[PDB]
Order: sequence, then C-alpha cells, then structure tokens
Amino acid sequence: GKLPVPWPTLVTTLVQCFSRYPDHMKRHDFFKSAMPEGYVQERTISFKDDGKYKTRAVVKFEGDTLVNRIELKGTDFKEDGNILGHKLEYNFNSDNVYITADKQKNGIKANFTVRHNVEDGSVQLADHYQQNTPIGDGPVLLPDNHYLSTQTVLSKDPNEKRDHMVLLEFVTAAGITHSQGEELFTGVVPILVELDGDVNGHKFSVRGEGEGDATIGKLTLKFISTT
Repeated sequence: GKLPVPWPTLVTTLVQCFSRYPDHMKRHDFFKSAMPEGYVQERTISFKDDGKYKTRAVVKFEGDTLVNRIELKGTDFKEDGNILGHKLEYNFNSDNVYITADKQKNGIKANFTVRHNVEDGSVQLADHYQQNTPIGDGPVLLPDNHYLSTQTVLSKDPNEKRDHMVLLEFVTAAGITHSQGEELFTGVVPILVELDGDVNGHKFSVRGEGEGDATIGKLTLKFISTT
C-alpha cells in the first residue's frame, strides 16, 4: 500500500552507529559504545505550518544483525498539506547534525532542521528534537560537542511492485578541537529496520533491509511498505 506520507520525511527516522568516527574521534563515539545492548532514540519532528511526528526507537544488536525498531505517531497534519498531499521532491539534502552530551541521562541530544524541497520550488521545514539514552547500565562514551555530516541519494527499483525507497547514505563525524561495542562494526554489518506508523489515523508499516560499513560511513538500504 502507498505510504500516506512522503518517503523523504521518514529518512531521519529510518542508525547513527554507522557514521564514520575517524580514529582521532574514537573516544567520542556514543552510538557504538552503547552496543550490543543498544540505545533508545526519541524524536519530535515538527513540520512548519503542519503536523508533527513523535518517534520512539530501539537500536541494538539481535544476533549479528543491527536492528532499528520504531513506533511513529503523527498528529495534526493537514490532509491537503505538503506531507499528506505528497508535494515533496524525491530527494534529501545534506545536513550537519550537531551532537551534544546529555550528562544527566548518560546520553546525547541533538536539534537540527531538515529542509525538504517542495515541488513548487518552496521548502518545507522539519524541526528535529532528538534524545538518545543507553539501554544498558555499563559505561558509555559521553562525547565532546561535534557534528555528523550527511549525504543521501534516493532511488527506485524498477522491479519492485510495492511502494518503496532505495537509499544510499554516507555520514562522517567531525568538529572536535580540544565497552568494546565499536569492534562489532568492523566490516559490513547487516541491518533490519522495522517501522510501525500512524499518521492522522492512517496506519502503515515499513521494513528495510541492507547493510552498513561504519569504517567508511556507508549505509545501503531498501525500504518497503508492508501495509
């Protein structure tokens, strides 16, 4: 079934443990340090002049697969707005996401705005508010302020009958001027993403399969509507 929302609005919700942390930043990689027990990732994504998504996700290893399992609830959207009206271009611009430590919760947080191109040449803003907390009790790495720089390309599989999104993404960490979970990310790691969604009461689900190569910061995934 056709997703009730544009695929680009789900990219940030659909595993920053696969970002490339260069060796000189190895003491600042919270996402890998939480593994294998993992972390909870919570967001509110507020679309300017429109509704909002609230998301809660569990990111962790299950056997040798890195899994990202999400519940998403969207409310107060306009049925003829850019999101429920499917008015967004099928692409996804570069971001620099500033990560800061959340010492009281033993985690990290981030606030950033995604710019979605609209088909008429305007832009739809999506304000992200993000909080990440480790699931385990063992120690994690609390980072200095830094950022993640992203690049994403979206494509279609001509032989896929279901509504879908093919995604390729490169992410590298930068910007510090001042557990053995990281060892699980050597080489290529298979990834499963599962999302259960409800936007304005329109129910849908997404499954993604692929792999991540954290040494180079590369994600390759195909997502299908399984509604």
